[PDB]
Amino acid sequence: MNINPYFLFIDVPIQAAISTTFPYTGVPPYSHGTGTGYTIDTVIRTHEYSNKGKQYISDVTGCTMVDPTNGPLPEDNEPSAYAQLDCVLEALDRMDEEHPGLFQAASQNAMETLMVTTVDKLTQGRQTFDWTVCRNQPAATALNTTITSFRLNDLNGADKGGLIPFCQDIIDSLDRPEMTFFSVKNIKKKLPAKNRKGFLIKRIPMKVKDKITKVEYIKRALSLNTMTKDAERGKLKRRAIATAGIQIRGFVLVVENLAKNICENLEQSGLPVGGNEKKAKLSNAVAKMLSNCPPGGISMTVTGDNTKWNECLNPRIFLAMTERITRDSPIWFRDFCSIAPVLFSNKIARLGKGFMITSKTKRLKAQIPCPDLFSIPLERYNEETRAKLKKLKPFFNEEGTASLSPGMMMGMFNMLSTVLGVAALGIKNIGNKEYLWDGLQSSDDFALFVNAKDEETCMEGINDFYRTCKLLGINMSKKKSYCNETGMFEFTSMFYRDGFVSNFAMELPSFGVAGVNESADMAIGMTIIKNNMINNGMGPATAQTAIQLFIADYRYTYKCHRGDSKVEGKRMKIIKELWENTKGRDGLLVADGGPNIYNLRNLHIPEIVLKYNLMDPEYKGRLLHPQNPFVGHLSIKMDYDAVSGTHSWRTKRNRSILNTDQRNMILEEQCYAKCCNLFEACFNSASYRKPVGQHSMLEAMAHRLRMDARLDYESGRMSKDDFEKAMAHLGEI
Amino acid sequence: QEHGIETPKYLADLFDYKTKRFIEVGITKGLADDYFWKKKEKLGNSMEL
Amino acid sequence: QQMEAIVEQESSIQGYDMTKACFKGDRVNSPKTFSIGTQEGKLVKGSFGKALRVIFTKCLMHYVFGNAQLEGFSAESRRLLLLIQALKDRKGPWVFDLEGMYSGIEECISNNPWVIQSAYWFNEWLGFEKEGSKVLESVDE
Amino acid sequence: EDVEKGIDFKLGQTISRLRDISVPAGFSNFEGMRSYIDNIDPKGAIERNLARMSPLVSVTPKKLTWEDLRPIGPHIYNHELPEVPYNAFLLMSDELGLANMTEGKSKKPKTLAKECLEKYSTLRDQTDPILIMKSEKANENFLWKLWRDCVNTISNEEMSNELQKTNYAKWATGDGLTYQKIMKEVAIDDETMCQEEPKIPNKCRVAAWVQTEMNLLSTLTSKRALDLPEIGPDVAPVEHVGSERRKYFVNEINYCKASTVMMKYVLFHTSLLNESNASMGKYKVIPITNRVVNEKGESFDMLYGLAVKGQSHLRGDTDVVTVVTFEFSSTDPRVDSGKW
Amino acid sequence: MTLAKIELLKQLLRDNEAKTVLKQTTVDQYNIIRKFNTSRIEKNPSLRMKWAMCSNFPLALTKGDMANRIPLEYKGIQLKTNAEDIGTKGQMCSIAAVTWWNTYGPIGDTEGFERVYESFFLRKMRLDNATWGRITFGPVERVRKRVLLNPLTKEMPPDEASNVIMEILFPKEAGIPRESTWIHRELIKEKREKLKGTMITPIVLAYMLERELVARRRFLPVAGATSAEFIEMLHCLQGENWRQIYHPGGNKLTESRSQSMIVACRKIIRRSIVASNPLELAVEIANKTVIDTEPLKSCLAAIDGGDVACDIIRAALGLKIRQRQRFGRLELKRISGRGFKNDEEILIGNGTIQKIGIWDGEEEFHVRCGECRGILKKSKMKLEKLLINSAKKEDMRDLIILCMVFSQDTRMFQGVRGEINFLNRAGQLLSPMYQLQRYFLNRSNDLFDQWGYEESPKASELHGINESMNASDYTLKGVVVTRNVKVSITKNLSLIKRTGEVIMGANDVSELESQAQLMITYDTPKMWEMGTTKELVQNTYQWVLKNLVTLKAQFLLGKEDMFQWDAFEAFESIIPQKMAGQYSGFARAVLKQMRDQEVMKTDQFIKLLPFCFSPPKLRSNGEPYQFLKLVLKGGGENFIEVRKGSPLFSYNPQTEVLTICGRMMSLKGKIEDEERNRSMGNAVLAGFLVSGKYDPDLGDFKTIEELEKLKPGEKANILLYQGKPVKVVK
RNA sequence: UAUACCUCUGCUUC
RNA sequence: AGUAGUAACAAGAG
Repeated sequence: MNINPYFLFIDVPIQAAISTTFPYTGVPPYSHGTGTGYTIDTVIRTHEYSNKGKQYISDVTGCTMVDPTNGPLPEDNEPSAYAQLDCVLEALDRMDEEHPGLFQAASQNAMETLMVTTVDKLTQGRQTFDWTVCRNQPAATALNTTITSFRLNDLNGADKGGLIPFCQDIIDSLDRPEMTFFSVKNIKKKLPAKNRKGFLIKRIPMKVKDKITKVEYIKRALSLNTMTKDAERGKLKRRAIATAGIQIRGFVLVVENLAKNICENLEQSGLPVGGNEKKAKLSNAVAKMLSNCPPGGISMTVTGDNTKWNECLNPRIFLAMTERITRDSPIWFRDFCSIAPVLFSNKIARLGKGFMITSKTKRLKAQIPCPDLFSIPLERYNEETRAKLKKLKPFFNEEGTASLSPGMMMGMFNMLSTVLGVAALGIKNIGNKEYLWDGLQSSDDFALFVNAKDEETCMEGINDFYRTCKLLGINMSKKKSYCNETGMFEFTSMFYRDGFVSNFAMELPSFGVAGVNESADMAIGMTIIKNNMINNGMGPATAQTAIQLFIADYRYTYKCHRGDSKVEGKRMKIIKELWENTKGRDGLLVADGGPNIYNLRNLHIPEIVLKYNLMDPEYKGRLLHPQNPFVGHLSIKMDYDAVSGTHSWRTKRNRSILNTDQRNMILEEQCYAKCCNLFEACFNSASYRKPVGQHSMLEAMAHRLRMDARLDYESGRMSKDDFEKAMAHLGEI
Repeated sequence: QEHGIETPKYLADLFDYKTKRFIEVGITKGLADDYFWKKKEKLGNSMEL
Repeated sequence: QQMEAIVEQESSIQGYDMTKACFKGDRVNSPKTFSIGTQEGKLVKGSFGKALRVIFTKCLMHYVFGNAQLEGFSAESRRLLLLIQALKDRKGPWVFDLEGMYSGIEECISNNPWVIQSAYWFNEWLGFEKEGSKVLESVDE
Repeated sequence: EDVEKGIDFKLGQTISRLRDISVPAGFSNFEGMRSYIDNIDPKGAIERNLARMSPLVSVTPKKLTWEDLRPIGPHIYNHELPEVPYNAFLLMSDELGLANMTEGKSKKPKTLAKECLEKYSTLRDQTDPILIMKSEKANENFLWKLWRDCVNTISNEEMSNELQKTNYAKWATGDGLTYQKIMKEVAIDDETMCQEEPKIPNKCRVAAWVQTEMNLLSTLTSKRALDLPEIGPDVAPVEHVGSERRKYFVNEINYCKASTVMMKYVLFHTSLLNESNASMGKYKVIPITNRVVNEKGESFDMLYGLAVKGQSHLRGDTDVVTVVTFEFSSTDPRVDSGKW
Repeated sequence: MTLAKIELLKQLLRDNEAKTVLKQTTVDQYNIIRKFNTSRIEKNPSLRMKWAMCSNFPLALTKGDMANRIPLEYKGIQLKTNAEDIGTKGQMCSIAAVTWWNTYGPIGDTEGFERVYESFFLRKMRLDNATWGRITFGPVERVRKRVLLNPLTKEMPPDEASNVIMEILFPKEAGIPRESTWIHRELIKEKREKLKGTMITPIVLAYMLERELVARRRFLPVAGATSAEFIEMLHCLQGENWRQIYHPGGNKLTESRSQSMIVACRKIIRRSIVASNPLELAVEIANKTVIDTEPLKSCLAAIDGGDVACDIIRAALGLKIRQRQRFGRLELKRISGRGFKNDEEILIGNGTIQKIGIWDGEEEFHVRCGECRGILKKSKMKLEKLLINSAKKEDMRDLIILCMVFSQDTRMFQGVRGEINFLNRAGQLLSPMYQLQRYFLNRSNDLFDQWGYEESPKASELHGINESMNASDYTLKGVVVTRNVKVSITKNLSLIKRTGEVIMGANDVSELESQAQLMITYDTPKMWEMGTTKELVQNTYQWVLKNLVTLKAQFLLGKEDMFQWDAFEAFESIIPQKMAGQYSGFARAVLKQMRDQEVMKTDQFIKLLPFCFSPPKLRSNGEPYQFLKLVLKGGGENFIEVRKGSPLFSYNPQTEVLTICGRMMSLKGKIEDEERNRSMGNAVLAGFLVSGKYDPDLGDFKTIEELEKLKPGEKANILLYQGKPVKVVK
C-alpha cells in the first residue's frame, strides 16, 4: 500500500490545508561567494528592457545613459520599460479627481514633517554605503564620516541640527571642485616601558586629509552597492540586492513619507497596512465586488504578480509623479522632492567582489576585482560570464562600475511605486465597455477583481488592464499570474477561500529561540505562541506543545536544564548547586535550571513577575541586583515585555576587527563613548530623550556642573573646600 | 526646584540669590509705565519687573 | 496544527470535543477516514492518526531534503495546485502562459528525492482527480 | 523692521545640470517638464495610446481544462537516467539502534557509547572487515581504520573523545584540500587559470526507496523517542481540553517512526554544533545517540552509529565542516544498490 | 558627585581627542556619536546565538567593582577571562558566570521593584483573581478591529506622556513647561512618591512608565469582548470554532458596562422582534443575560445611561427609563417633547448640499457638558431657549456650541467656511453632524458671528454673556446664564404612557451591530439565537441536517407543518423584514414543487427550508417573487444563491459534500438514486420545469423581470451557474 | 629570511 | 573526497 500525502487534498481542499505545502521546517537557500554575476544579470536585463529607447552620454558623469520613457510602444510581451508620461499623468489626474485634497495634504504633512526632521534621523538606516571608504558601514558611522568629511569642506549644515541644511550641504557638495576627507594611517611611537629595553612601540593611528576630484566624488555619491540576497524562500536561483549611500537617504525619506501619507488614505493600497488589517481591507474589498452585479454578473478574481518590477520602473516617471503630486506645494519643497529621482535617474551600480579564477592542477584560486575584470582574455572566463561581460561593456566604467540610468533597486520606492500601481487600479474601465475592475496593490504583488456580464468580457477587461499597465511600465507575469471565478484567491502568501484561511507554516520559523538573550527570548518565545494562537489559528494542544518545544530548544541552546536533572555541563554544575541551595525551587527561572511554569493562560506574563513571590530573598536579590555587571547601559521589528535582570545580558563584540586596519574605529568609538557616558552623567535624561542644541557639547556640561556645584554648595551638600575646588577646576575649563 | 518655588512659565532674564526671586529686564523707548503693566499681564507677579 | 484545525472544525459542527470521535469514533459518530494512498491502482482509507503521521513525516522530509529545488518546486507547484482546486470547485479558471508555469516548475526537478517523488505523487493524484472530474462534467447537463 | 521667514533650499549647478538630463524623451530641460506637467491636460492619452498599440501585446488568455494539465516532469519516468540516490545526512528507515537499558538519566556520551558497545561486544570486537559494497571514490582501508579508531577511542578509559590526526582521518576529513589564495597580479598573468564551469545538479529518475521511506517512516512502533519538557498546571477548561487533546495528538506521532529519526537528527546536530565550535581544530568522535522509552516504561539508550567530526574553523555561516558517518544497519545494500 | 564629574571632566579634557570631540560635537550630534561603533547588524541571531553559546566566553561584562566580585574560575569552571571586550572594555565571561552570580553573588536591594513593575503585576493579579466559566464548541464570527492590547494608567499621546515621564524622572531637564503638568499633577505626585526610594536605573522607569502611559493599539480578530483586560487574554477567550467564558479580576469601568449594555439590549430586541409576543422573549432572555459578572438587571438599574433599547428593556423588566442622549461630549436628558427625524438636503454655509436628518417637533432637555449644566429648549432647526449655569469657560463655550449644533439651527448650518468632510486619523468618514461638531468645536468664530446678539435679561438672578464667555449687556440670541442651578410596554416593545401616547419606538433603535466591550453571556439554552449572521446560518443548517431524517419524511405527510419550527425564528431575525415574506413565499413554492411533483433535491430542500418560516408574500398574480440570490443582514458576502453556490452555502455532488460557512458536511447515504442527471432548473424558479436544453431560437438567458412576466406554458432559456445553459418552461 | 610546533580570528564587509 | 549547486568552503591572517 503506497502512501501518497497529496491524497489528503482529495478530502481537505488546498486552501484548507495550505500549511502542508510550505516546507518552512527546512533550510532556506543561502548565497555562496560573489554576486557579481547576479548584479551583471540585472544590469544587462534592465537595459535589455529599454534598449530601444534613447541612448546618450551624460556630460556630468561621462556614463552611458538609456531613456525608455516616451519611447516606442512594445510589439511583444517581453518586459517593457517604455512608459508613457501622458498616461501616467492621466492615471494620476484620475486619482486626484477621485481623491482630491490628499495630494496637497500629504505634501504639507511631509513638508511639515521634514521641517522638524533632524539629522540624527539618518542613523536608523541600518547598512549604508560609506563613500569615504567605499564600504558598507553602519548608518551612524557612515553619517558621522560624512559629517566630519563635510566639515573639512566648510559645510556645517549638520551643526544646525535640521535635515534641510544637511541636504543643502549634500546638493552643494556636488559643486565642490575637490572633495577632501579623512583617512587614517598609523605611526610608531616609543612609549616608556619596563622591558629590558626601556621602551615599547605602539602604532598610534593618525588622520590624514585625502582628496577626490569633483567627478570621482559625484560618481561615488551616485553609486549603489550590491550583494546577493540570502535566505530568500520559495525560489530556486539567487538574485542581487543593492545598498544606497548617505546622500540619497534624506531625499528618499521625504518621498516615501509623502507616498506613505498618500497610500494611507487609498482604499486599494495594501501599504503600510499590517498583515492583520490587510484581511480587513481585502475581505471587505471582495464583499463589495461580490454584491455589485447580481444578474449573471461574473465576478472574477485575478491572482496577480509582476515581472521585472524593479527593472522596468524608471526614475524619470517617479520624478513626474513627485512633480505632479507636489503641485500645490511651494517651490523649495518641489525642488527638494525632485532630487532623489534625479539621482536614481543618473545612478551608478557597483559590481560586488568580482569573479574567482582557479587552477585545479596547481590547486590555486584568485578573485579578480571589478576594475581588473577585463584585464584578462574573455576565453578564460566561463561560457555564460563570457556572454555577460561582452554585453556589460557598453555600460561599463573604467573604475569598475556599471552605469544604470533606468530601473530601480530591490526595495527603494515601495510606497511611490505602490501608488503607481493603485493609479493603474484607478481607471477601472476603458471605452465604456461592459465591465469594471478594482483591486489591491502591494509593490510587485497585486490582486485584481473584474466584474462583468460574461467572462469573455472579463478577460478583455483583464487584457485592457494588462495593456494599460504596459503604458505605466508595469509588467504583469503571464507565467505566474492566474485568474479564476471570485470566491478564492492568493495575495502575498495570504489565501482567501470564502474567507482568509490560516497559514501557520509561514510563522513557524519564528517559534525558535530568537537570539537576543535568556531574558528576552523567553518572553518572545511565549509571546509568539500567544500571538499565533490568536492570528494564525493554533489550537490549545498545539500551542501547549509549542510551549514545550520552545523550552526544549531554550534549555539546549542556553544549556540550562532542570536543576534536578543530571545533564552535565559547566553551567549545569552550578545550576545543580543552586538547585540544592535554593528553597523556593519553583521560584527559579528556567535559565537557572528552574521549572517551566508557563501555560496557555499566562503567556502574556513575564516569568520573573510570575515567579517573584516564589523566589528566595537572596535569589531575587542576586537575580535583580540593581548594579549587576551583566546588563549594560540601556537606551530606549517587534517589542517584548521583560524585566531587567542578570539574564538580560549582552554578548561580546565580534573580534575579527582586531587584526585588520580598522582597529582605529575602536579608539574612535571609545573616544566618543567616554564623552557620551560622561554627558549622560551630566544629563541623565539624555538616555531617554534626545538632547537638543546647536551649542557646544562641553558648554552644556560646564554650565550644568557649575549650577550643580553652586546649588550643592548653597543647599549645604558640598563644603567650601569642594565648592572652591569645583569652581577652581571649572574656572580653567 | 532647589529653592523650592514655582517655575516661571516664561524664560526670565536674571535671578537674585539673596531674594530668591527671578527678574525680567525690559528696555523700552518711550514711557516705562507703558511697558511695565503690559508685562504684568503676562507675568502677573512671578518675576521682578 | 493542521489536524487540530480539523478537530476544531468538526467540534464546531457537533458542539463538543470531537477528538476521540475523529480518532477512535464514538457512540454517535464514526472515526475520521482520509484517502491515505494507493494500492494496486485503487484508493485506500487511512485513519486520522495515519493522516497526521503522514503530514508529520512529510514535514520531516521537508527538512531532511530541504533545499532550493524543494523551495522552487513547492512554491511554483503550489500555483498549479490552486488551479486544480479552482477546477475541482468549478470556478472556471483561466491561464495566460501555462508553459511558463510548467517551465518554472520542472527546472526544479533534478536530483532531490523528495521533489522527484512529490512530482510522481502529484501526477498520480492529478491522475486520480481526472477520474473524479468525470462525475461533475455531466451534472445537470 | 519685519521680514518673511521662507525656507531656504536652492539647487546648485551640478545637481541642476543632473536634473536637466533626468527627463523623458522630447524635453529640452527640466523646467519644460515641470511646466508641461503643471499645465497640460492629458485626458484621452491612455485610450489614444491603447488604440495605436500593437494587437500582439496581449495576455493571450485560455480557459483551463483538465486535459491541459499534462503530468509534470516527463523525464523522471525515463529509465535512461540514473535513479535518484539516497543523499540525507543520516539513515532514517534503515537505522539500527543498539539499545542499552539505563536509569533514564543523562550520562556522558562516550561513557554511553562505551557501555552500549560493552553490551554488544560481538560487533565492537569485530576487527575483520567484510566489505559488501563500496562507494566509487572511497577508501576501504582508511574508512575501516577510521571506524576502528572511533570504536577503540570511545571504548578506552580516558576522558577525551579526540581522534589522532592520522592520514586516513586526514583523507576522510579532507585535510588541506582548500586551494591557496594568491594575488590578482599573479592570477592575471597565469594563463592556465580559468573561471570554473559551475556544477549543475544531475537529472535523476524516480526511485522506490523514497516511496518505501514514506511508507515506513509514517508507521507506528512501540518506542517513544520525544523529550517533551513539563508545562504549568491546568486551570482554564481550554488548557484541560488541550492537555486531553495532546494525549491523542502527541502520542500518535511519538509512537511512530519518524519521531525517533527526527529526535536523532536533533540531538545529533545539537552536539555536533557544540563540538564544531568548542573543538575547532580537533578531530573528534561523536556518537549518534537517542534515548527511547518502550510501552512498559523502560529507558533504553539507543546508539545508531558513530560519527567523525572534521576540522571546523567555521567563519561564514555557509562554511562547511566534513563529517564522516558510520551507521549500523540491517539492510542488505545489494537489494537496492541504486540507493547507496 | 559633582566634584567627581568635574574631576573626570578635567581628566578627560586632557586627551586632545576628547577635548576636540567635546568642543566640536554639538548637543544634537550627541545623538549620532552615541550610536557610533564597530558593531554590525546581526542578520541571523537565531543562529549566531546557538553558535556563540558553544564558545568559551561569549558574554561581555561591565567594567566595575561588581564585575570584580566575580572570580576568574570556580571549582574548575572558567567563569571569566582577563581579555577585555572591545565594546564594554570590561572582562569577558561565560554564561556560567551568570549562574554563579545568581547563586553566590552579592544580594542587592529590591525595594520598590514591585511598584516599579506594578504594571506587570497588575496582570498577575488580574489573572490570579480571575474566574473562568464554560467552554463551548461552535462557530464564531471574528471581526478584525483595532484594539487596546494592555490596560493603561492614563492614556496620553507620546509627546504628552514623555513630558510627564520627564517631569517625574528628570524634573530639572524638562525644559519648557507644558499644560500637561497641571493636568496630571496628581499622577506626577503619585508616581514621584511611589518611585522615590528605588535603586533601579531611570531609563527602566521611563520604559515602564511609557508602557503604562502610551497606548498599544493593534488590529486583532475579536468576538464579543474588546476591553483591554479581555484583549490581553484574547488567546484564551475564543477560537474560530470554540468559545471560553472568562471573568477577569480587579475593578471594571462603568463606561465599559454602558458600552456592552446597549449592544446586549439591541441584540435581545433584534431577536425577540420576529417571534410573536416579543415582550415574552425579551423578558425571558434579558432576565438571564449577563455582562461579565453583573446581570443586565443590575446594570440597567445601577447605570444611568442607556439609549433606546435599554429603556425598552428597562420598561420590560420594570424600572425607570432614563431617556438620555450623548452628542459627542454633550450629555442630554429628556424633560419633554418627542421629536421625529426626517432626512432632508441642506445647502450648508460654505456652499454644498448635505443629506442630514432634521428633527421635527419641539423638545426640551436637561443638559450637561463636563462641568457646565443647563436646560435646552429647541424646535425644528431653532434654538428657542438655552438656560445654562456659570462654569469653566471651555465648558460653557463647548456647551453652547454643542447645543447650537445639536439644535440644527439654520444660523449654525449657514456658518460654515472651507470644508467639513475631513476623515479621522485612521481614514474614516465621520457622520454629517459629528463632522459639524468636530468643526465648530475648533472654528467657532464663524458660528458666534453668524449667530446674532440681543438684550440681556434684567432679572436679578439672570445674566447674559458674550463670545469670550464673559458677562455682557448684549447676550447671544437665545442664550441665558442664570445664577440658580407611569409608563407601560406593548407586546411589540413600544412604550405607552397613561395618556395613550407612545414614547419609545421598537423601530427606533439602531440597526448598527457593534462589538461589545465586556463578556456578553446568555445564561440560557440556545445562546446562538443572539448570534451573528453566519453563526445563526450555520447553526440553523446544522439543526436542519441533524433532523433531515424526519424533516424530509414529514414533507411527504404534513403539508405546512414543518415550515414553522422553533429553530427558524432565529434565522429569520437575520433576514431583511422587507424580503422575509417574499423569500418565504418563493422557497415554500419551490419546495412544494419538489413535494407535489416527482423532482426532489435534498441539497436544495436543506438550503431553502429555513427561509420558509416567515409568513409568505406572493405577488398580485398569486405567483411568488423569483430570485437569483437571497441576501442577509450585514456583509456583502452574506447571501444564498439559488442556482449557484455561495460564500455561505455550497454543494459538491462529486463527493456529496455540503459546505456551510467553510465547515464540511457529508450528505452521502442521504440522497435519492435519480438525483444523478436531475437538472437544477426544476427547483430554481417556482412553477417552472426543464423541457429540453438551450435552444438558440429562444434567444438569450431571460432575466427574472422577464421570467416573472412570461405567460404560463412558455419556453425560455436560463443559466444555472456559469457554463450550464438550460431550457425551462412555466 | 627569522621569530612562528608562535600569536590573533569564527557575521566585521575593502 | 565530500558538502554543495550557476559559487563557494574543505581554515584565514601577522
